[PDB]
Amino acid sequence: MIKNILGLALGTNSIGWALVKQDFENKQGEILGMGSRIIPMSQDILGDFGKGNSVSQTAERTKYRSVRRLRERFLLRRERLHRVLYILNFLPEHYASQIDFEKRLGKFKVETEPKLVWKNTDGQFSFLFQNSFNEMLEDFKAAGQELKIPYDWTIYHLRKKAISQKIEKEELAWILLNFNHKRGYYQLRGEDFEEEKDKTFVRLKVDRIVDSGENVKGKILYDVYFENGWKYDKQVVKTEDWVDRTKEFIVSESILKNGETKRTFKAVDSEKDWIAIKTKTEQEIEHSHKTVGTYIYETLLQNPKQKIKGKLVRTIERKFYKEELRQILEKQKEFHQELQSDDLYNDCIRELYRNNEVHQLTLRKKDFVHLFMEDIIFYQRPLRSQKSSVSNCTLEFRKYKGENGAEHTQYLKAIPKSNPYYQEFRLWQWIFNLNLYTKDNDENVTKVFLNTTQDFENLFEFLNTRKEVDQKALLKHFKLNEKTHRWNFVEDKKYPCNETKTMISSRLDKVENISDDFLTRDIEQKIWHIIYSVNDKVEYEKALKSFARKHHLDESSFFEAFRKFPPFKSEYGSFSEKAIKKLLPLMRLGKYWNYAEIDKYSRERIQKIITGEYDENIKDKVREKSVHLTIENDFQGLQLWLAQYIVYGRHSEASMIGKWNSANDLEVFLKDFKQHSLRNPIVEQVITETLRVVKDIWLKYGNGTKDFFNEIHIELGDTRYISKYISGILSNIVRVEDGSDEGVNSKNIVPGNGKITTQLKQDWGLNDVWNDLILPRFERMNQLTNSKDFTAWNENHQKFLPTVPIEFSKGFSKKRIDHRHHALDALVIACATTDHVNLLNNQSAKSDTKRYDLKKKLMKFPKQFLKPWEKFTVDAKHNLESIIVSFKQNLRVINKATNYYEKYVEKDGTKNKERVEQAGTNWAIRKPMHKDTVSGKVDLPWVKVPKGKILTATRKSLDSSFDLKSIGSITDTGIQKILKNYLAFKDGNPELAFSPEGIDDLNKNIEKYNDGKPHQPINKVRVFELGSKFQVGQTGNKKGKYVEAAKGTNLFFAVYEDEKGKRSYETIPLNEVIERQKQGLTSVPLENEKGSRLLFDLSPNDLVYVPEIDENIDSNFVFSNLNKEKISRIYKVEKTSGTECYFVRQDIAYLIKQYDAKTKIGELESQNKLQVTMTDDRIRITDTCVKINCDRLGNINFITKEKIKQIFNEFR
Amino acid sequence: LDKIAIDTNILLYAYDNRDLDKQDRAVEILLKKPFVTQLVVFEFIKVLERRFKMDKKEITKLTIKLLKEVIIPLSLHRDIYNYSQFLLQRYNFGLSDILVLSDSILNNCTILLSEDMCNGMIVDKKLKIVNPFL
DNA sequence: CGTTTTGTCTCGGCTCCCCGACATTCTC
DNA sequence: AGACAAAACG
Ligand SMILES: [Mg+2]
Repeated sequence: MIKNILGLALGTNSIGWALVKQDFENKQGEILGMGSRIIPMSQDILGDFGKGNSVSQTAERTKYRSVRRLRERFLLRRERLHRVLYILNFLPEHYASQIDFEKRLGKFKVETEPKLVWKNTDGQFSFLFQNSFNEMLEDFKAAGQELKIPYDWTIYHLRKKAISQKIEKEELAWILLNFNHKRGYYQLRGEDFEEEKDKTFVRLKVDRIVDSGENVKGKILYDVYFENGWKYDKQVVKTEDWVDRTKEFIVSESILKNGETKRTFKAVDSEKDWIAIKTKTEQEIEHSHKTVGTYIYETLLQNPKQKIKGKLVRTIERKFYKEELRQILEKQKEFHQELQSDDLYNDCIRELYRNNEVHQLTLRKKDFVHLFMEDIIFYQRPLRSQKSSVSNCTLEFRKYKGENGAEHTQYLKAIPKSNPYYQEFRLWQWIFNLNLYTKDNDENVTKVFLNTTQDFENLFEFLNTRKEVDQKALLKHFKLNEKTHRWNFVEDKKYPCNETKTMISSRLDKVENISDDFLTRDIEQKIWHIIYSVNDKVEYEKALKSFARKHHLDESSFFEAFRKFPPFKSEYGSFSEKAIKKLLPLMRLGKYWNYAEIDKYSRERIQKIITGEYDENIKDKVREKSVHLTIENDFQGLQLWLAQYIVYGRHSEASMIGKWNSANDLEVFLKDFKQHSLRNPIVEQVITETLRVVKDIWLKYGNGTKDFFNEIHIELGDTRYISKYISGILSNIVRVEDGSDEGVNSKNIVPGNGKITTQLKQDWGLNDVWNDLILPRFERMNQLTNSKDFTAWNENHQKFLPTVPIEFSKGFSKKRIDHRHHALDALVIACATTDHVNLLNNQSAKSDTKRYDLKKKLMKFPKQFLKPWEKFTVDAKHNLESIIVSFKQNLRVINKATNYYEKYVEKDGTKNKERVEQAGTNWAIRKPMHKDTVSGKVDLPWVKVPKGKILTATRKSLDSSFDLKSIGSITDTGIQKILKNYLAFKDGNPELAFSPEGIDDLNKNIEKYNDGKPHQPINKVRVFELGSKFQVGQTGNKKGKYVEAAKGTNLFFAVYEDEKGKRSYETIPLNEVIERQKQGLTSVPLENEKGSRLLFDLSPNDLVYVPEIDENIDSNFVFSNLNKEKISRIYKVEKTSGTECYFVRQDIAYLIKQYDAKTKIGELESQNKLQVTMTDDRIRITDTCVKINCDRLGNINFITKEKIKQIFNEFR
Repeated sequence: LDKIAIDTNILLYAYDNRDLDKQDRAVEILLKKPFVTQLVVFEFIKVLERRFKMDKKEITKLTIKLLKEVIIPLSLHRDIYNYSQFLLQRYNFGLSDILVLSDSILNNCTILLSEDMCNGMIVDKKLKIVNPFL
C-alpha cells in the first residue's frame, strides 16, 4: 500500500535526492522532501579527470614530500661531512668557528651564513686561497685570455691540480663539499645492459635517397644512406626535410646471432631531449680522456664566458663523479698524513656511529677513501619494502590474543606466483580443464586419450619439463596433429607450463660438471627462494657463491649461468602457500598422489564422506556432488572446487548478503571506510557523501527505524563505476530476510535510464516547470544585452521559452545552469515504479496484448503517462522553488600530526633501535601558505610608493612580450635605456626586436644601443611590481623572500559593526589564522583596531540572506516561514580580497554566458560573480547580509527556546 | 625591555602594614609604574570591602588615585576566554589565576609578580612568574 | 570606490604494491 | 585550461 520511495541522482560532484510517500494504486501521494548536496570542484578538475593529469591532492602532497625528503638527506650528508672534516682538522678556523658540534651537530650556528673560502675581518671579506688563485691566473695568462676572473673559479683549478699535485687541506674540504653538492644520475638496480649497449649519440648527413620501389599509399617509399655507410631502418616520404640534412640519432647496435650488428635508430633533438643531452655530454667528456673537473676547467680556459651549471654539464652518470673523487682522494692520501692515521679513522667512525657497533666494526676494515665516497657522499638508500602491502589469503587465517585480553586475527600473505607450489597448482588445474575435440565432426573425443591415471601422469611429466605449451606441442604429444583435432582453448594461444622449474633446470644444465640428478624439489625451492629474496647485485652474487660452496658444485659456470637470471615478475596468487599445500594432495593423482599427504582434518572429512555419516560441517549439496566418492581411492584428481570444499567446507564464496537494522550499522560502515579504497578520489567522495546524506534522511524522516525506506531508486546520468557499488552497499537497507530477495543487489533497488527520466519529464510537464523556473534569468540576460534573442515566443504554448543565440550556443544546456535539476531528476526517479522501467527497457512485446496491460495501467489513451497523483506538477513546483542548496566546506588550516622516527632507546641495559614518537605539539598546515614565486624587495627613488605598499622585483626572461609599457617596469635604468633604443631601432616592434634572433643580434652589438659604452649581455631582467607581499619567514635569509597568498586561501572575511551601526569589513590572512588557531583562539579576531565588535565571519560556500530594502532584519530569526521570495534572496560566498566579497545566488550553477574580454558581456560581469544582488535594486550584499546555517539536507538552523535550553542543559 | 604586571597580593601587601618589610617591597615595585589587569582591580575592590570592610567611597577614591598616578590598567582583551580554555588543558590553576595570566599574556606582559602561583613557572613560553618578596 | 585585467614553478629516471574493465578455459 | 588574488585602470 503506502510505500516510501527514495530517489537518488548522482553526478560527478553533485547528489540530488528526493523522498516521497507514494500510493500508486490509488494515484495518491505527496513529496516528503527534496534537495541537492553539492561538493565544490573547479571546472579544471572536471575537464581533466576525463583525460587524467595528476588530478589528485594526494599525489601533489606526495610530490612535495619527496622533494622535501631529498633536500633533508642532502643536508644530512653535508652535516656528516662537516663533522668528519672537523674531527680530521681540515676546515678553516674561521669557518669551523660558526658550526655547532655539540648540540646541533655539524649545523651552522643560528643566524649565520659562513663561507668556507671568504674570511670576514672587521666587515671586509677576503679570499682564502691566494696562491691557488695566482696559479690559476698564470694558467689563464698562458692560455692568453685575460687576467681578471672571479676568485671562486679556483675550485676547478684545484680539482684539476689535485689529480697529480698536493693541495692544502682546506682546499680538499672545499672540493669534497663541492662534490657533495652535485651527485649525478644513478639507477639503483644497475643491470648493465647489452655489453655493446651502443646508445651512441651521432650526427649523420643524408647522402641520397634511392626510391626503394616500395609503392605504398600511392607513393613509393625512399630509403636513406649516411656518409658513414649506414641505411636508415625506416623509409621516408617527405624528401624535402631529409635530402643532405644533418640529422642526429641515438643508435643502438646489437651483435646478432649471425655475427653482425643489428643497428637501430631513434630520432632525437639535442638541447630538447633529456637522453640526447645527457649522452652527448657523456661522449664529449669521455672523448677528452679526462675527468669532468678538468674538462670544465679547460672549457673555461677556452671560453671564459661559458655557463657551467645548467648549460655545460647538467646531468651525467654518477660514475664520472665517483671516479674523479676516487682519483683525487687516492692522490691526496699520498701527501696528508691525517688520511693515514688509524686513530683519526677510528675517531671519525665513532663520531658517526657511536651507537652502531656492528657498522663501526665493518667500517674499521676500510679506509678514509671508502668512508668519503661509499658511506657519506655517494650513499643511496634502497627502496622501502612493499611486502607489507601484499594482499591476503581468502582461506587461511590465524587467531591470537593481544595484551588487551582480546582475540584478533592475523592474515596470511598470498603466494608469489613464481613459487613452485603455485606453478604446480596452476599446472594441475590446466590439466584437469583440458579436453580435446576433433576438427571434422566436433565431438568430445577426449576420454579416449586421457582416461587412465597413467595418461594423466604422462601428461604431467611432459608438462613439468617445459616452460610453456601450445597447440602443436600438445597435439603432437598424443601423436595427434593439427589437421584433425583441437584442444578447446584458443587455437593459437600459449599457456604457462611451469616456467620456474624449467628455467632453473636449463641454467643448471648449462653448468655441466654435475650429475643429472642434482635438481630435486627441495633444491629447486631453495634456488627459487635465493633468486626471489636476494634482489641485490652484490648480495645476489654473494648468495650465489655461498650456495655453490655449501653444495659441492664448482662455482665457475654456476654463477655465470645464474648471475643474469631475469628477476621474477611481481604478481601474487589468491591463496597463500599453506592453502596451496593443503589443496595439492587432493588434486594430485597417481604416483604423485598418496593418502598420508592429506592433513588430519581433511582425512577426517574424507572418512566422514565415504562413511556417509552426519556432520554439521558437511552440507547436503556435498553428498549430492560426492555421490561418486564412495571409497578413499576416489579422492584423486579433484578439481579446484571439490578440493576447496573438502579442505575448508565452503562451496567457494557464498557471500553474506547482510541486512542493516538501523542507522547505527550505516554509521559504523562509514566510520570503518578506508581511504583510497575505490577507483579514484572523486567517486569515493561522491559515494561517501551519498551515504552520509542517506543516513541524515533516515534519521530525520524515519528516526533510523528498521525498514523505514520501502524502496530506493538510483540514477547516474566513466561514472558507471558508482552504479553498482552504491546499489550493493544500499541493498543492506531495503533487503528482505524471508529468502525471496537473494542476489548481488536487492530486488527493491531499481536502477533507471535516461530514457524513462526524460520521457516522464516531457510527458509530466516537469520540463514546463523547469522552463518557467529558469526563464527570469533569460529575461535578465535579455535586458543586459538590450536584445530579445535570449527568449523566444511560442504560440503552441503561448509563452516565452528560454533560448540562446547561436554564437553563444557552444555547449549551452538549459539543465546544467542550476543546482536544482539534480533534485528534479531525483524526484522523477523516485516515482518511476519497477513497472515503468520494465516497460521502457523491454518495450518490445512480441504481442500488443501482453504489454497492453502495462500501457493501460501507466499510459493515458499510448500518448502520455498518468501522473503519480493529481497534483504532482503543483507539488514538484512548490518543492523545487523551496530548495536550499547545501555546499560542503573545507576549512582545514591546522591539524595535529604524529611523527615516529627511528632512534636508539636504552632498555634493560641495552641500546636497541626502535621508533620513538615526537614530543610536544606539532601541527601540520593543511593549506599552501603562499605561491611559489619569490621576489626581492627594491627601493626605486624614481617611483612613488603609497603608504602601506612595497616594491618587489623578480627576474624574467626577455622576450617578445616586452613593449614600452612593460619595458617601463624594469628596475635597472641602463637596461631600460638600451632596450628602448633597440626597440626604436626596430620600428618599435617587440615581436621583431625581442625574438631570439633579435636578442642574439642585440647581445652581439650592445655597443650601438648604449652610447658606445660596453655592457654585459642581457638575457634576464628584473621587473618590479608595487603591491602588498609578505615575507616568507623570519629566520636566516627567509626575511628576504616576499610571496603572495596562495590560490583559495582567503578563507575568512570578517565583518564588524560599531556602536553607531556602520559595518567594517576585513580579509584575514591565512598566516594570522594559523597563529590564532594554534593559540586556541578563534580564526577571526572578535574586535578590530577601532574596537568595532565582530558581527560575523564569512567563508567560501557560506550562505547569507540579503533582506529586502524595506525589511529591517535586526532580530528576525523566524527562518521557518521560508517562501519562494525569501529563498530567492539567498546568496553564496565565492571569493574574497581586501574588503571585497563576491557572491552568487545559491541556486546558480553555470552562467548562461561567461565573460569575454572582446564582447565584454557576462551573466555576472567580468568576475562571473557580483558584489551586489542581481535584482534591479543592486544593493551591497555585505552591507545588510545575515549569515545562515544549513545542514546536509538543506534545513536552516536558528537559535530557539529549545536550542538555548539545551546549550547548558548538556552541561547540567 | 620587559613589560611587567602585578597581582592583587602585591597591592594588598602594600596596603597592609603588619609586615613592614613586605609592605616596603610591594611599595618599591609600585615605584616602577607596573602594569596591571582590570580583574586585579576588581578582586582588590572585593577583598578591600570584605576583609577590611573599608567604605565604598574610600575604596573607590583610592582605586581612582592609584589607577591615575601609580599603576596602569590593562584593557580587557576579548580573547581572554578562548585563551584561558587553551591554557586550562596544559595548566591546572584556579580559573581566576588562569584568567589573570591569560589577560597579562594577551597584553604582552613579560613578568607577572605574585606568590600563590608556583613561582618561577613559565606560562606558554611567554611570561615568567617572579616572586619578589623572597 | 567600482570594474577589468593579469599572473599563477618547470622538467627527467626507475621500482613495487593494490583495484577495475574486457576477453578465454573450467567448476558450481 | 581555470579561477583566485590583486594590481591596474578608470
Ligand atoms: Mg588570585
